[PDB]
Amino acid sequence: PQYQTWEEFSRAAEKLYLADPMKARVVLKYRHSDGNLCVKVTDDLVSLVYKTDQAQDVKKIEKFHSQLMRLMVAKE
Amino acid sequence: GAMESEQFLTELTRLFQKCRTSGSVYITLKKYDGRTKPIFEPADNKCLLRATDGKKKISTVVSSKEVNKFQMAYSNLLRANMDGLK
RNA sequence: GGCCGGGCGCGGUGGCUCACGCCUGUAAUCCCAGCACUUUGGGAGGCCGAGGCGGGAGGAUCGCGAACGCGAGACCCCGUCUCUA
Ligand SMILES: [Mg+2]
Ligand SMILES: [Mg+2]
Ligand SMILES: [Mg+2]
Repeated sequence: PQYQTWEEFSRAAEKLYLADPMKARVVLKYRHSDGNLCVKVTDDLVSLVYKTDQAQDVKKIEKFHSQLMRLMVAKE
Repeated sequence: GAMESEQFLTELTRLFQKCRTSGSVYITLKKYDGRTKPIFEPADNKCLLRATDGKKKISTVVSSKEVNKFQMAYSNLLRANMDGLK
């Protein structure tokens, strides 16, 4: 579902990734014309979504996206 | 099409620019194990990125060996191009 | 025999492919404008698996009647049938 609280999404999204890294995907969608940004983490069993039009969330979403990328390339 | 991570960043910038007046920029990030056929030696230090406006597609693979430089440019790219929000 | 995508809206077609808008998949790209063709035409390159149907109270998402009740649904899952260089 959609999350209205960022930190709540962040925590659930990270949990979902860690549960099975290979099954997860992280998707960003940016619409300049509409002035909104969307981030999703899904493993095709659940879809965690955070949608925003607040500029402060861009840094939050970018760091989030960045952190998950670093985890993906860290060898077990 | 697939390309080196550095060219991906250049083409990603162009995609954002093309979709400034209209359209969505999609970016997908996943862990990548090096497979090239349906399901070798699986890779454990790589991810893939894809970007598209739904018509044009670009993709790359980023390894632990290039993640630092890639992150630096990529994070800067995202912050600079996603400037339409309030 | 195939896979290298799909859905909705809008335009279009007997219909498919298709343009635009929107929502999105793959480890799996770039193209042509065609087509006994309803599992929907073709080229380069790659690969061995792939698709139909039914169900999903898995699931973003897109819509409708309204000013609560519904529909469709990428991707995924289950059942089942069929095809193979
Ligand atoms: Mg598909
Ligand atoms: Mg075609
Ligand atoms: Mg359902």
